[PDB]
Parts: sequence; C-alpha cells; structure tokens
Amino acid sequence: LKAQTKTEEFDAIKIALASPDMIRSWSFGEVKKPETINYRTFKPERDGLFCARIFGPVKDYECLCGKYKRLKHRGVICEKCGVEVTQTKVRRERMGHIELASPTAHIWFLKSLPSRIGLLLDMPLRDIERVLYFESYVVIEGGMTNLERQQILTEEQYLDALEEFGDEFDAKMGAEAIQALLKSMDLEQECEQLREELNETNSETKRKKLTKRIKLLEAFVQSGNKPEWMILTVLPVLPPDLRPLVPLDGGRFATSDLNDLYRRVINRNNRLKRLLDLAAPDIIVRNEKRMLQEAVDALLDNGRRGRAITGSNKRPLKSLADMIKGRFRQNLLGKRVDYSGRSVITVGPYLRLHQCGLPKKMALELFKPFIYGKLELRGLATTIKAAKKMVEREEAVVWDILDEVIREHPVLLNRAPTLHRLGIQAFEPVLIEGKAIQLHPLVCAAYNADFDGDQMAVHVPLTLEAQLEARALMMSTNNILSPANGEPIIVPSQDVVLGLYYMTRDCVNAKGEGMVLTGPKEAERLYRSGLASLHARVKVRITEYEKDANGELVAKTSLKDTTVGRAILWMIVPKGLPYSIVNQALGKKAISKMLNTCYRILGLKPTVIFADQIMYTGFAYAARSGASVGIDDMVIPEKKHEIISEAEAEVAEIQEQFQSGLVTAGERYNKVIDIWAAANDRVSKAMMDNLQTETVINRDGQEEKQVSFNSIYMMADSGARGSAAQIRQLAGMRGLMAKPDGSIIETPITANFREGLNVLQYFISTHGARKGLADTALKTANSGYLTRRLVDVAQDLVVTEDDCGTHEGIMMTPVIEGGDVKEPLRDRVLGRVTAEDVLKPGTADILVPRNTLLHEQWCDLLEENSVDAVKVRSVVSCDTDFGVCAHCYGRDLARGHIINKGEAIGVIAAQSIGEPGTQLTTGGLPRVADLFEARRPKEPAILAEISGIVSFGKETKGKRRLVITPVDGSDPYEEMIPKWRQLNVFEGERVERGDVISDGPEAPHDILRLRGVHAVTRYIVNEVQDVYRLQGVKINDKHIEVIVRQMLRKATIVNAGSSDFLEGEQVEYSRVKIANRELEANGKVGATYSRDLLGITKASLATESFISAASFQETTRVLTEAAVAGKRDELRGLKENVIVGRLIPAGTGYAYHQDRMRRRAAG
Amino acid sequence: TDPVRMYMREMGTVELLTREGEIDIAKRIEDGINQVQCSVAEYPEAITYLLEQYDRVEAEEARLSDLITGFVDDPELAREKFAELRAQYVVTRDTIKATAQEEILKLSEVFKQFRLVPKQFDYLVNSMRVMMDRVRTQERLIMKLCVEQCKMPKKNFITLFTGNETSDTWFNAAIAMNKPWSEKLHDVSEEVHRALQKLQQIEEETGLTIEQVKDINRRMSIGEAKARRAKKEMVEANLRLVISIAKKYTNRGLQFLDLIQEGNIGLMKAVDKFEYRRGYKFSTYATWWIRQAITRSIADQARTIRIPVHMIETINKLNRISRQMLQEMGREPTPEELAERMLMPEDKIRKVLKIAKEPISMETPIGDDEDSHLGDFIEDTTLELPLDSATTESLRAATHDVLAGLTAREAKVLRMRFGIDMNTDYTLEEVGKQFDVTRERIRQIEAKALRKLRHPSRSEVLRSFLD
Ligand SMILES: Nc1ncnc2c1ncn2[C@@H]1OC(COP(=O)(O)OP(=O)(O)O)=C(OP(=O)(O)OP(=O)(O)O)C1=O
Ligand SMILES: [Mg+2]
Ligand SMILES: [Zn+2]
Ligand SMILES: [Zn+2]
Repeated sequence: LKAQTKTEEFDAIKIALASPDMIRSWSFGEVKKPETINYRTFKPERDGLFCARIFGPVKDYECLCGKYKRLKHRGVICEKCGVEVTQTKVRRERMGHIELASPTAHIWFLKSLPSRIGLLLDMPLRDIERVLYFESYVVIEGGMTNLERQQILTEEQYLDALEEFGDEFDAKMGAEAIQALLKSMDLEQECEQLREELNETNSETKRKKLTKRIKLLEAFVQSGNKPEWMILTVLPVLPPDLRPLVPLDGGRFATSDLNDLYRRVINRNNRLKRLLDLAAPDIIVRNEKRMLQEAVDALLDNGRRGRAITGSNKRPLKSLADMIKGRFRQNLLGKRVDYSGRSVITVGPYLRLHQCGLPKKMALELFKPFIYGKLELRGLATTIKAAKKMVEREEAVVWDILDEVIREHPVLLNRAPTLHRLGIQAFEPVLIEGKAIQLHPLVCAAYNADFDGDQMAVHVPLTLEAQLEARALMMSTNNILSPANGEPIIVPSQDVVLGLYYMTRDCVNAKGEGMVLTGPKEAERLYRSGLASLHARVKVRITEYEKDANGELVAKTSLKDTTVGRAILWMIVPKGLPYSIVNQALGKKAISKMLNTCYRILGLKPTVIFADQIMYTGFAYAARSGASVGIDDMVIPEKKHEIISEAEAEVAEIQEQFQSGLVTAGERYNKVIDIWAAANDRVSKAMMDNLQTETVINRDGQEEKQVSFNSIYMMADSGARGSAAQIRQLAGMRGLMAKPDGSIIETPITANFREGLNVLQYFISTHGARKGLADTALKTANSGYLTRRLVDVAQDLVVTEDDCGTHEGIMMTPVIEGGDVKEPLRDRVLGRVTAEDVLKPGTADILVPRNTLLHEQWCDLLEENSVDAVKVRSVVSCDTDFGVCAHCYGRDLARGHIINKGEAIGVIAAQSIGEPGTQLTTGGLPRVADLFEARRPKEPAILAEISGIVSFGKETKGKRRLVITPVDGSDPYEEMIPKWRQLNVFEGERVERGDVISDGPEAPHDILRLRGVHAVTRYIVNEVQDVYRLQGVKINDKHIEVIVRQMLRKATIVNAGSSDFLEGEQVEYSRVKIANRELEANGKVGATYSRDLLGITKASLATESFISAASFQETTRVLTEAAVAGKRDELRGLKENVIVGRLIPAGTGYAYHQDRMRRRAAG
Repeated sequence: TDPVRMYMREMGTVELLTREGEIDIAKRIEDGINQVQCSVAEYPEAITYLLEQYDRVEAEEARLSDLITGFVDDPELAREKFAELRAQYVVTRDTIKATAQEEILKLSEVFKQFRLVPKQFDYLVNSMRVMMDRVRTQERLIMKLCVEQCKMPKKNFITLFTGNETSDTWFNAAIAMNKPWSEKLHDVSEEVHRALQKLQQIEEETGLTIEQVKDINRRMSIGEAKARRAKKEMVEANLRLVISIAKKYTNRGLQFLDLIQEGNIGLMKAVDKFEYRRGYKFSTYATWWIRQAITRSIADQARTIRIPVHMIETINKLNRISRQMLQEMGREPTPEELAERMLMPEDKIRKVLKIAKEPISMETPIGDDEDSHLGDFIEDTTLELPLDSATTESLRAATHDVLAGLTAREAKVLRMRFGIDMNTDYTLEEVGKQFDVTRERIRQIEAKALRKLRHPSRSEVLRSFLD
C-alpha cells in the first residue's frame, strides 16, 4: 500500500505550539509595510497588510498589474508583480508573517491564569515580567559561582557579580533571557530531580505540589513541543479577506479592527529595526522593545494589559482571541440556514395527524430548486433560465407541478423555545391558501403553541437521508409518546375533551330514556333525527373485542347499560378494546388513558388513526354542544356573606384578646391569618358544593339531583380548561394576597371577579400579578440554563453496546411517603429490565425470569402477585465503558420498544429534565440545581464513619473529638466535631458506618462514600423527583439516573502498581485498565479507587475533546492548556463533530462512526 | 507596569546637562569622527577606490552627486581638486624606499578635505573591516591548525608571530626547535602553507603588512565607539525635550509613546547634524528636528489608508474653512461653496472629502438586541449565486448540444473563435493557419454556423438564456 500526501478524509485534530519555522511555512511573503490600499486607486500596496503578491488577486483570474487577465493563464506569476493568477478566494486562505526584530512573549502562555512559561520554569510572574520589561536581570545556567539558575539580579548587583566572575556565569534581561531560560532548560533532567525528591522526603506539604507540576512537565516532553516556542520570533498574519477592507455606499470604508492592531505591530517592528541601524542609546531601544511587546499583546488578546483603544473611536479593538469568542459559549450560538422560513401559525382542525398547512407562497419559494428541475425534467420549460421566468410568472401549471414535488416530501416545523426533541417535528405538507401556517391541534401540546400570535419556522429536508430521517424519526406520527414518561404527548387538549365529556354524559330524564337499540349505528340515527337525547340512560346491544387468545380478537356481544352518546362514540373505538373504556364520563383524565391503552394493545398505526377520530368527533360534538359562558354561569353561594361575617367576627375577637394582653402580636397575625385561610377554604367548598350538583331534576317522579350541566363546571370537571383554584377566584372570594416583602396580608380579598374588586383590592392584587410575571419570566431563564448544564454533562452519551452483561441493579420500591404511596411500584418499574429472577410470595417459582423487559402484562403479573420490590438494571450501573447498554437503560421512547443502538439518550435525558423546569417553585427549581450540582448544604449532619462502638475523647477545645472503635480492625479514627451543634448519636451504642451522628441535611459526597453508589443515586432521584412530583410533573427516574452516571463519572485511586496514587480519573479508563490487569500484564498489580461525586458543571468540565471544551468553557485557557500538551482531539464525540460539520456519532451517523472507528487503528 | 511609566521612570534617572556639558560632548563627538577620518585617510585602498570611483565620474558612468557632496571650501572645481589628491597619492606611493612617513602625512591632508556621500563612507568603512575579516580568516585557520589540532601551546606560537604574521619564521623554523611542541607541526604543514596565500595578499591589495592592517582600523574602532558613546550621552539629556514637544501632537491618530519615540529619532538626528561652534542652543536646534519627526510621522502611519502630506494640508484647509463657513453662514457650506473658497478644482472637494473619512470599525455594535456587529451585515457581492451557477452548468450543455448540430469543422472553427473548451480564444487568422485554406474562408464558416443555429429549431433552447 502507498502512504499518502495530498487530501483524503481527515480524522482527528492535533493542536500544538508553532515553531518559527512552522510559522513561515504558512506565509507566502513577509508583510513589511503598514500600508493598506493605495488611496486613489483602491488597489493593495505591495508588501502591505493587504497585498496581491503575498495573499492573492483582488478579482478572479486577473493579475494585479493586468498583463495576464485571461482565464487561460493560471499557474503563472506575472513578471512585474509577484502575483499568481488564481481566484480571489485565496485572499481568504493564504496567510503571511512578520519577522520580529526583538523576541516577543506570547501573551497567552505568559498570562493565562496558570503561567505556562511560569511553572515550566518554576518562576513567578512578577519576576518574569520584571525581567521582560528590562527592570532586572535573571541568571541563566549560572554555574559553579555565587548565583543559582533562576536567581534574579538588579542593575547594580549584576555589575558587582560581573566583576567577580566574568565568563562561566551568564545573566541576561528581556525576552532574550526568558527565551534562553526555556532553551537551556532540560526537561528530562528536571524530571529525574522531581522523581528522586518525591521519594526522599515524606511530607504532604512537599509531595502535594510536587506531583501537581510534574504531570504537565513530562506531558510537555511527550508533547513534542519545545519550550523556546512560547517566545515568538515570527508572528503570522491572518489572511486579509478574513479581516477585510470592503467599501460601503457613499464611498466610505469599513475594516476589521485587526488592521489597526496589525499595522501597529509592523510600524513598531520597523521602527525598532531602524533604531538598531541608527545604533540608538539602549534607553530608547528598550522602550521600543517594550512597545513591540505591548503591540503584539494587544493584537493577540487585547484586555490582559491596559486595553488599547481603536482609532478615533472609544471602543476597544477586537483581538484575535476575541475573534474566537465574541463571552462563554460563543462558537455554538447558532447559524442561519438556507431553505427555511416562518410565519404566524393558525389552527386547521381538518388535518390528519401527519400533515400541516403550508402557504401557497412559502411552499413556492422554499422548493424553488425542486420546481426548476421538475419543470424542465418534464419539459414544461426549455431550460432553467425560462423555468425561473415561469415560477416568477406563477403560471397555472407550476402550481400543479408544486404538488408533485410536495407529496412524499416532509417538512420540519419548529416553535420558539425548543425544549425537548418534540420542538422540531416533521409533517407532510398540505398546500394551503393564505399566509398562515396550519398546525394540527393535537401536536400543539408538544410544541407549547397557542394561537395568540405565536409563529413557527419551516425547514426543507433536502437530501434523501434527511427526507427519510424526517419521515422515520421526526415525523408527527412517529412521536406520539413523550420521551420523558412513556405517556402520550398527543393528548386531546381542551376543545375536544369538552366534546367527549359532553357526549359520554348522562342526564336524569331525556328524550329516549329507556329504549333498546340494535347497535351503535342506530344510536347515531336516534340522535341526528332529534328523537333521542345525547345523554339519556339507554341499553344498546354492543359487540366488544378482546385479544385474550394467542394474538386473536375474541368477540363478545351484550346489552350493556350505557347512554346514547357513549354508544355513538363506540363507533370510533378500534377493535380489541373493552366497551368499559367509554362507559364512564370521559374527562381529560380518563380520555388520555383511553389513548394510552390503544397503543399498548393494538399498536402504533391504530393509535394514530384513533387520535385523529377522537379529535374530529370531539370538535364536532363540542361545537354541537353550544357550550358557552355567560355572566350568570359563575354562581356565587348564597351563604358567602354569611361566612365572611363569621370569620370577620372571629378576627374581631382575636383582636379583642390582643388588646387585653391575652395573645401576642405575632400570635395575632398568625392566628388571624388562620381563620381567614379557613374562611376562604369554607367559601371555596361552599360554591363548589352548590355549583357541582344543585341541578335538581325529575324523572317520572318528584326530584333527584346530579352533576351539573352548567357551562363553566363542565369545563373544569372534564379537564378541558379551567382549574378549581382559578374558578374559586370567580365565584368565591379570591385568596389572601402577599404584600411586597413576602408577608401575606391579614385581610384577604373578600370580593371576587363576578363582583368587582375595588381600588384597594386591585392595588393589592397588583403585586402578586407583577411578581407573578417576573417569577415566571425568571424561572423560564433558570430552566434554560439548567438544560444547558445538563446537556453539557451528557451530550456525548450514546446507547453503544447491546447488553453490557451485569446483575447489578438498584432495588425498586414504591416511594411510600409517610402517609401512603406517593408513587406506585408499577410506574417506577415498568419499562425497565429485571436484574434477576423475581419470585412469587412463595419460591421455587419464577414469575418473570431474569432480564425481561417489564411491560404492561408483566407489571400486571407482578401486580397480581404481592411483589413489593423488584431489582432493576439502571444506567448508573451499566458496565459498558463509554456509553450505556441497551438493556440496562430501559425501553422508553416516543416508540414503545427497548432503546435502539445509537440513540443519544444523554441529550434526551437532559431535555426531559429541563423541559418541565418552567413549572416548579428548601424547594423549587434551585433545589434541583442544588442536587445536580452536588452542592453541600450549609449546616450538615455527620455520618458514622466506621463501624464499632463510639466514645468521646478529649474535651471542649472548639472541637470535641469522637473516637470510634471497631471490634476487629484498627480503631485510630477520631473526628473533630464542634460540640455546640446538638448531637444525636447514643454515646455508648455501637454505631454502624453511615448512621446519624447528628441530624439535619446530609452531603451527597458522604452518601456515596459511606453508604455507596446505589445509595447516592437513590438519594438524588428520590429528592429531585420530590420537586417534580410535588408540581405534578411525571419524569421517569431513568433520566435522572443517566445524569447521576455523569456526576460519578470519575474516581480517585487509592492503591497503585501502574499509574499514579491520588489522581482523579474516569472509572471507564480505570476499570478498563484494572480489568486489563486481572490477566495479561501483571497477575494483578491492579489499583483500587473510590467513586467521586461531581456536580454536573464540575463533571462537564472534564472533557477529552478540547474542541468541545472550547465551546462552552473559557476558550483562551482551553486552547492554551491544550496547545502546551500538544493534545490530539480524536473527534469521536457529539459537540465537536457538529462544530466541524460532519455526521453525528449517533443516530443515522452512529453506523458511520462505527465503520470509521474500526478502520482506524487497523490496516 | 504599563510602558509609559517604566519609560518615564527609566529616563527620569538621566540628569539634565549643564550649559557647559553640552560642549564637552560635542567635543568628544568631534574627536571620534575626526579620529576615524585620520584612519580612513591612511588606507591605500581608500585612496585608490576614491580614485577608482572618480575615474568612473569622468567617464560619464555616474554623476558628481553620487560620489561627493563638496570639499573643504560642481564640475569645474572637482576635476582640478581630484588631481591634487591624485598628485599627492602618486608621490607617496613611490617614496616607500620607511622615510615615506614624512610624505604619507600629506596624503591624509588632501584626503581629509573630501566630504563623500554617506553611502560611500560606509562602503569604505565596510571595505576596511571586511578586509579585516579577510585578515582574521587566515589568522584563525593557522590558530586552529597549530594549537587545537597539532597540540601546541599558545605561549610559544605568538612569540615570533608579532612583527610578522606572514612568513614561515614562526612555522617551518619553529619545527626545528626540537621542543615538545615542535615536531608535531609537520602533520598540518601541507594544509597551512597553501592557505597563507590569502594572508600575504592583503599586504598587496591594501599595500600594508598585516601589522599595519589592524593598527589603523583599531584606532578607527576606538574613534567610532568614542563618538557613539558621546552621541548616546547627548541624546539622553534631551529625552525630556522630546516628551514635552510630543505632548503637543497627542491625539492626532497615533499612540503617545509612538510620538515620543519618533521624536526621540528626531533628537537622534539633531545630535549628528549639530555644530556647537555656531553657538546656537542645542535645545532649540533639536526642537525643529524633534517636531519634524513627530509631524512627518503622523503623515505616514496615523492613517489606515495612507495619504500624502499634500492631502493632509489640503484637508486641514477644508476643516479650518468649514469652521469659519459653518458659523459664518449659520447653516454650513455645500460641497460647492468651499469649492469657491478653495483654489482647488472645486469638484475635487467631493473626491477629496470622500477619502478623508477614516474607515469604520467593522466590529461596531449596530445596536440590535442580538448585539449584531456592523460586519455581520456586509454581504458578499463577489459571489455567484447558485441560481446562476446552475444555469452556467446548463448553458454549457446547451451550447455543446447546439455545436454537435453543426458540420464538424464548424465546431473547431467556432470553439476556436470563442474560448469554448480550449485555452484562450483565437484570432480568426490564427484559426486560418490551423486549417490550410485561410482568412475569408473562415469568416463564412463563422457566419453560416450562427445562421444554422438562428432558425427557430436550434435556437429554441439557446434563446431562453436571454431575458
Ligand atoms: N424559531 C422560531 N420559532 C418561533 N418563533 C420565532 C422563531 N424565530 C423567530 N421567531 C419570531 O420572530 C421574531 C424574532 O425573530 P428574531 O429573533 O429577531 O430572528 P430573525 O430576525 O433571524 O428572524 C419574534 O416574533 P415577533 O417579532 O413577532 O415578537 P415575539 O418575539 O414577541 O413573538 C419571534 O417570536
Ligand atoms: Mg401563545
Ligand atoms: Zn502583474
Ligand atoms: Zn448496563
């Protein structure tokens, strides 16, 4: 096989220092003049910052002088001006360089927080600078005299030390010195010193810093970089079109600020080159050198000195470093895209689930290149030039052609805050008149789209893949379940659930009461003819199906006891569902679980076509219902004024007690709030008693009352719109308000919205409203910063291996919070795969065997027996190094089957957590951050460190020591405990390691250390879920568990035999190497470690790929600290593969990277 | 830190000169330059080369400006004054028969009058020291071949070397000494005796034994350094003067220290051209040399688009006029009002006024909510739009199909007349030489091919590329 020279498909990216020899390879000339363009002719002065000899021709294939203008001449250098005739594009590629007179320090390696030039020398920054500005000499290889190597001298001292040792002793000042220091420095020799020093002196103050430095040093030898190279002899210049000098209208010019920065460096360098041939006094050339140092620094990274200002303008100049940022996460803010558009969105309830209304005009412009081709592919246009003039003329036939290109061609729709993956969904386009985008009403819930002015954007899948990706992955009908909780995200929303609740309803005596109907068909015939009422108790012969056979629909026919409305709805329910699913009252509650069961029983397609029919019929009968809302619909209880006066009486007595000194002011305010709080609860469930049932009606007899049919009640009872907390503010009094500082005002708002509020009440209602808009505005921000921190710790996590093969898993129970089951077992365990065989109340009997995916049948076979706990494989335990086995993860998706290889569960975990983040409230959304950031609480409890009988030692010295004493092992553990914090440990009781020695909150860091990995992962999920489960948010523990896996990504070594002693590193890398040690290598020299809990942002900080880190971390430090290591980025990951524009190593691209990672490191 | 401080602090240590100390330095400056001038006058090659270059001036191979700028106290005087130098050289050359030292005194006299161009002065200075590199070149080869290679101490090698440094008295006569360092010099005998040719040759070109070759350019070194040492000494005393002057031209578009450095170069020139005998205060004489270099620099490197000085004074005319015209009117001048008050072609004001505006920071924040910068909005006009490049790939296949609908030699004559699928287009005569029958014959092949394509059957495709 031949090697290669030119250009094939690159893998990996290496970064390093640039030798001055390296820097001249890129340059195609030295810039020697500060000139830009000429000033009359706007041509570029030769040997200037803009130049045709150095960089490239101004216009395509035209020499600068003009003797060679023809496109024939290409690889030709004009004999006058050193210009080859190629495209003007090379003025965008070709770089230059400048030969510096005096050496110049690279600001980044001198000044990025840990000074590389500093600790590579073990020299302080206030000293290096003092040597760099010529204030004091430094010795270099001082030899056997009176002075050390890194010793620093002054003017007078150097003179006194020169008269004693003339030669055999060398001391310089300025950049030439620091260059010599790094040059004369030997890395391997200093390595051998740091290795003998580590072993000779045993001291934690000695060998804690010793190890910290040496890892960079020998990384530098191995890096290949040379220490002299942090001193710049050659400064490369950026191609001009990347800092251009384009003209504007009116003949005014604009240019990148670099040109002021590059010009200055050249001028001061040229002036310095002069000051040497003028043999100037050192006092001047020193000042010039200092300015050249300053000029270069303001070019590379302005801001780390005195911040030079731009010409005539107060603003500072944007340095090269700022070309890269422009503060944090500045390369991934977004990019504008061809084949796209947006407009206002409106309804369109006629739509099938998999389609969307696209304007005649938008679809025209968007598919323009498809129309052009499809036009002359059929011959309706001679050539493309006329094809344009056709669709410009909008001839009638281009419309009929547009349908042809549009048909099997999905489009993407995106709404503003893209929270989870459902924010972009692919639909099939329906050509519509008007300028509005028509959106299917069921997919509204996913997008969080109202129709109050919200807009959506559109995108065209161009390539064949993207069309199939949009069709098979992003399609509306392929994502009907939320990936945060296997429940349907395509629920009927409001307008529709009112319709079905109105249908599946019954009133006491209605037209048709008691007749018997052959089937559902004659039941719709009875209603559309005005004979039977939609709600009348009525027996109808129905047939239902049940697939209780081995995959076969058993039929059963009976006279079920239902109503006329529920009869007609049965005509929609598909095949194998029980008639019981519609026999009830069908609110939004019951109407979604109806939809769920259809998916779990009949499958995807029959569920999609179901949801459509539920919406069509829901809209229709909701519109037939004539449901409205008038002023008399908000029924105030007749007993309201009574309740008010009564609590108004109690407070007058609590006041009576306060006057006489019987009760305190703090008690009064507290006791008065309680009787008002009670009165609001009393008015509340007074109006709801009246409102709900007072419809007293009559059937053949006297009286009988039922659930009301009043408009505003049905809206709430069904679940369409409205909530009992809100209704209470309309009829009953509306709450107690909070005055600004946080107190709740002791006289509540007695009035409501059906009455008026007065000046004082409304004025007090204001603060709650404004702090409401602010709180909900801010908690929309905090969420968005959470999902960032969350994908930054995940992102690269992909379902890679099939089955890691483990029995390790967390023991799953119902949460049972104090009172009763705050979360069943069936929910926590459904969709997960069992770790080992589960047994009946009696054994010998496997009920589900080993790793089976516990779905709805298994969960019932579990719920039939009395199984109260199931060990479940979890992501935090998946033994796959670099990723997650498909088994240990679970099943969940917008589809119902076990996760497929390659899906990027890292992202979709993080998304599912931060998407509901808006709706939370210590507690609240920061309480989530506190957990995921692993933040230690202020006043923690201490846990029992080691097992054994405990006792107290010494006395009060600010710290009261505790001495534990194990039965067998060593007992030297003594902990200094501040004894002004009340303790809970029994002072003569044997304490188990991990028990309460004091009370109060606990640090997760302990939990992981003492009680284990399985305990901390349990502590997080149950504690964050308490935040979500309190707000009524369903997030599967799965997603929190993948975040936790990233939190304990790292470990710290305890024993050795191979690598370091204390370093922190990935269990993936460590476990991969002590598994490499149980055989091969040594018999088992393997090291032990200890899992380390990191907060998400601390865990995200540790990324191998520096391109990923230069995205969100501080770009200077990442680039410097990586360039000194000569670090290689192998790509491999997600973030970077986006930055460089290639296939993601997941999804459809997962097959590509798997075929690539194997050809690599092979032949 | 910040260089302004440490420069201010560095030169603040330098002490102001007394009104007497100014003369002490200008005297030491006098000595050093005069010392080298006496050493330049003692060099025979410096006399012959100055005569070499004047035999070039009388043969019209140069001008009198290219060699001299005047003597002590133009074509008339130069021809006879050069004969005086020629006369004084040719009498000295022949009296070496030792006692010549009385007449070599006069050769320096007539040579110390010549004020050459600074270009030529440096060359002769370069000629002398490069001639000393030639002397030392053979000096260090004999040292490395005797001491390092043949193991010979340096105490006995330089003994008979002083006063000689050319012959074999130190080489082939010191091998017969039977010393422990003697018999070993035979190994390199073949290597040293052949390289001695370039050494004793310098005694011929320069006409001086190697002894004299150092003696002269050593006093020239002593004198040359003596001047600069004093010249540097003068500059530092006035670094405050440059500061105070540069403090005036501050915000004109150039950094502060950039000014006090360019002024510091004006102060450097002032020390060179200063003549203390004219009694004018060195401070006031440097004021013009310092204020020159500042303002002469602002003209060059204060602009991104560099403009000539006559433009900068043209510009100020408009600004000073538009300060008057502005208030003097109450509105302000139209581009054709100061056109009259300017002697300029008065339409040039517009063209002048265009380029006077410095270019605009492309990183100017434009003021949006996305903090959009100006440069983010300047579109690429050099680019060919894909909806066009698409048709270019189509106009290709169009003309290729239409050209296969011609007679075979009509393609090769059409694709030759236009640039199609060939390098360059061909003059119809050049096409004629390719095709035997030439000239008018080809013009009809050209016309008839466009004629077959112009009838609406082959045109139907091509015509739709016109709009
Ligand atoms: N992906 C999107 N999904 C939904 N809506 C979007 C999307 N992008 C923009 N908008 C709306 O378009 C403008 C802002 O556009 P942009 O931020 O300035 O960017 P670009 O100038 O490049 O268009 C606002 O709408 P409005 O101006 O009507 O006011 P609003 O923000 O209160 O709705 C945005 O909602
Ligand atoms: Mg809205
Ligand atoms: Zn040219
Ligand atoms: Zn696993």
